[PDB]
Amino acid sequence: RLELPVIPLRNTVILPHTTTPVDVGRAKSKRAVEEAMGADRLIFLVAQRDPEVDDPAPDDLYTWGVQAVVKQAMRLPDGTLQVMVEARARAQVTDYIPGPYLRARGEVFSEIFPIDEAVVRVLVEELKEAFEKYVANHKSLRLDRYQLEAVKGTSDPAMLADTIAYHATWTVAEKQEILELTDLEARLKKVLGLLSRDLERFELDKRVAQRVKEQM
Amino acid sequence: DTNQREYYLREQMKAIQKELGGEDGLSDLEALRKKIEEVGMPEAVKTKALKELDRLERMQQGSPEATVARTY
Amino acid sequence: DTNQREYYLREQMKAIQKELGGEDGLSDLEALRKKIEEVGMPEAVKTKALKELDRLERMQQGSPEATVARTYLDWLTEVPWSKADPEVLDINHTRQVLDEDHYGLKDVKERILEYLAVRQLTQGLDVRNKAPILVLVGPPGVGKTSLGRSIARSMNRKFHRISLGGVRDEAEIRGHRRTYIGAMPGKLIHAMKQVGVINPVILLDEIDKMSSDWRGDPASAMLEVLDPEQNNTFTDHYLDVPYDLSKVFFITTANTLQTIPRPLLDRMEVIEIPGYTNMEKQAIARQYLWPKQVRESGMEGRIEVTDAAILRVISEYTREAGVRGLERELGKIARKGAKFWLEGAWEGLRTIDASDIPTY
Amino acid sequence: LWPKQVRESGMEGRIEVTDAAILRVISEYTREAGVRGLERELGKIARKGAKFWLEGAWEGLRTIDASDIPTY
Amino acid sequence: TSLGRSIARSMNRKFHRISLGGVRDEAEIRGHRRTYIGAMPGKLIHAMKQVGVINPVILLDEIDKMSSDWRG
Amino acid sequence: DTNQREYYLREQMKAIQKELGGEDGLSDLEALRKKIEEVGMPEAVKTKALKELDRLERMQQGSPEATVARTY
Amino acid sequence: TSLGRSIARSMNRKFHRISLGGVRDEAEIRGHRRTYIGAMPGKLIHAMKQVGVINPVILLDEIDKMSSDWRG
Ligand SMILES: Nc1ncnc2c1ncn2[C@@H]1O[C@H](COP(=O)(O)OP(=O)(O)O)[C@@H](O)[C@H]1O
Repeated sequence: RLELPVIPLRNTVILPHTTTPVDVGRAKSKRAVEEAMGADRLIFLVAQRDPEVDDPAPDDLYTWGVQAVVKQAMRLPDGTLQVMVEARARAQVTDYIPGPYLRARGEVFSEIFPIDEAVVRVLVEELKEAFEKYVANHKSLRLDRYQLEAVKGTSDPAMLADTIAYHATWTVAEKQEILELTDLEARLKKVLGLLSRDLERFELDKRVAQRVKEQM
Repeated sequence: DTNQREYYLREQMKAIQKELGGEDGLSDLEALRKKIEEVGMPEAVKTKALKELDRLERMQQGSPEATVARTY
Repeated sequence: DTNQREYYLREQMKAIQKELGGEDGLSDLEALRKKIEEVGMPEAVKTKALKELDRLERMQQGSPEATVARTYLDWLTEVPWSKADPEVLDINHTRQVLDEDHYGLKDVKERILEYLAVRQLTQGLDVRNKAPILVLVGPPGVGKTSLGRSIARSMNRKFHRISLGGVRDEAEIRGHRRTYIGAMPGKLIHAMKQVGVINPVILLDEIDKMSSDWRGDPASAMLEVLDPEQNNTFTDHYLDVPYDLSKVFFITTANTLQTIPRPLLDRMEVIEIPGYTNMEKQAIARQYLWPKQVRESGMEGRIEVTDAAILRVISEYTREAGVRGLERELGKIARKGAKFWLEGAWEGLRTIDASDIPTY
Repeated sequence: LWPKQVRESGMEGRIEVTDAAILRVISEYTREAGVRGLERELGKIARKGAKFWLEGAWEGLRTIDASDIPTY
Repeated sequence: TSLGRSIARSMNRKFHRISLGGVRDEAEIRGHRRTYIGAMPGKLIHAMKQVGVINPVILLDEIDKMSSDWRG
Repeated sequence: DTNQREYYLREQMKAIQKELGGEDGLSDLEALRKKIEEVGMPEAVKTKALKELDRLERMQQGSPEATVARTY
Repeated sequence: TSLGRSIARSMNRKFHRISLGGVRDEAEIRGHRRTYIGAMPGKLIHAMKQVGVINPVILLDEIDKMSSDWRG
């Protein structure tokens, strides 16, 4: 929501509808965690950039803030407050109000359900099959099975799309491009294209590995 | 372990082979062999070309005679 | 998909070649690959660079397949592609340029005026001449190269020079098949790499002072690299996919019309440039030769030479038709003035005159 | 021969040669047994006509009689 | 040469020519046995190479402008 | 079995020829590393020398890489 | 040579001479292709290596006793 505390995300943006733990190590983010504890377990998560600055900055954040309902908040004395957050959907960030701790106001979720939902469900099924093939073949590339088990039995197509997008490994710019796409089918098509690219790379890896063992 | 890794990475480098980029080439002197096959030539030409293709593939580096053979 | 898989191949090789056995290549094949498939040059470069991908990934020391690979890549991606400086197309501009830079015979100017008048009327929905190439015949001293420089300035093009009196085999003007380091593309690709745009004015020096000492007469290669309807789709042995020499200007020079090759005598318009007269040489000295010596040797406001001394030097110290001997005489005058100034100048502006020229 | 010259030198429909001038060129400007000399003379005529037309086009269609040949 | 071009056009095969005049040795027609970099065959092989068809119409230029003193 | 044992033993021979200290297999190798650095060369020369430096870490009876690398 | 040495003294530089009598190969003048051990660089390169200065005075003696032949 608006003027909600902001916790910079660690090393990548946490996509919505995914069961992920988020590390909180810096005290500047700890203060925002404490203030978010006063906002009824609701955090307007705005992520910072690639390799991070030790302190949150009013210019290194992203333009999409995801609103998350915290399942549980467990505390550790090692120095990191690992929070278990299950998000809802993305939302745009108007501007940046400096801190620390940082603040940022947003709006309602940008995920929308357009017309022609038959194509939506067809693309959801196609992407689910493509990701099942992608994960199943990627055992030599170390793709977990709990990630494949966490995408079955979903109601919202956005839930399935974001959950699969998180479980597939690529850079952060493509994740930002996916989160920018508010269309329910554009995100699915982008995930399908990225999975196709990664699967072509996987096929190249298999072919070159076969060549290596043949040479052996 | 260093020697094993070096052999493994040499094998991986040979595997790259360039794939779609390597479709013409195939480790070099292969496209040339196929083009020998592709061009309909007198059988004596075919035999001489195969003989000097066998004379090729002999570490062009440090041997410019392989270069003149490729020119032929 | 092809481009991204080749990008992955680039990433793996640039991660691996750090420990590669051959370091003569410098493991820069991937660093230099930023102009293979991140290229701002046309499809020919892309196709060869795809073929150049095969030539990579080997060792060094004696006839490398990788040093030649990166050398060919650099040659392909450093010769300008589709980049032309904005040329001004005027003949009146040349009318002023051939007056602001030379005393001139006023006879050789008009021949270049004719040729440029042709060059404005480039028709056929393209630019193609099928016409001669400004062969200039005369002594060395006479301002052939300066005429070329003035023409290039008039049309705003980068002038060049590549001697052809030092070529004896069809390999310093041609190439060699790219398979090993130690082979160099011809002098014309050298000149094309020297410039950064696709339309440079190029000069050719002492074509008539070229012979076939070794096996192979460079005349045929000259005719092939120059004929402005077959060279628009031309490469020598070193390069593979054609590079056009149609937009590229070609002015030429020689000393006699007898040893110019007979096949090259096609599309030649002889522009005869004779010597000069003593008054003309005196004006040349007092305008562009003696001032040249003055600010070359460091004589800003130091010494001035009376016209009598200039004409005496011309009539005494040089008889060659060119303005090279007079230039050298005035340069040695500048040297002796540099001394006779370095032991103290009697005034801010010393005076040179015909009385003591043999002293200088 | 002449039409090719004019079509190359960018002067079609903007210069003409009263073929008496062609006779003059043949009888005065070339003594060789072929046409290469004639084609060089007509090339010079084309280029000089282009130059003269480039100092200001005085007409929509030019003409060259036999008299003014030692001016073009 | 223009007659040869007309003949080739009538036969509808790509014309070509090679300035065989000024060739002072047998080596420029037969080449030499390849034993170094820069091993080059004769003029006729060049002509057939740049004409990518096996049935061209080659014009032996200036066939009466040769000399024979050395190298065959 | 014998070849594996021989490779093992020769490799401890390589691993004990490091002059005991293990700073370098040969003194000449570590001398060139600092001599390149201790001389102020342009970015075109120093940067390349830092990459042909990797041809070192070889010894006479092993790879002949250092045989000409040290001379260069 | 003694005038050269005196100029070097006056200029406060390092005199050095490399003889050029009877030289025909670029390998004699400058470096030859990097064939491993053997085929050492040429005369002037060795002269530049001898002096420890980057601005020396080099006396190219009997420079008119050279020769131009094959191999560079
Ligand atoms: N009208 C002119 N005639 C002759 N020389 C001139 C004229 N105007 C200037 N020069 C000078 O004369 C010199 C001729 O030398 P150069 O160009 O080296 O001759 P080349 O290059 O043809 O051997 C030029 O440096 C030029 O500056």
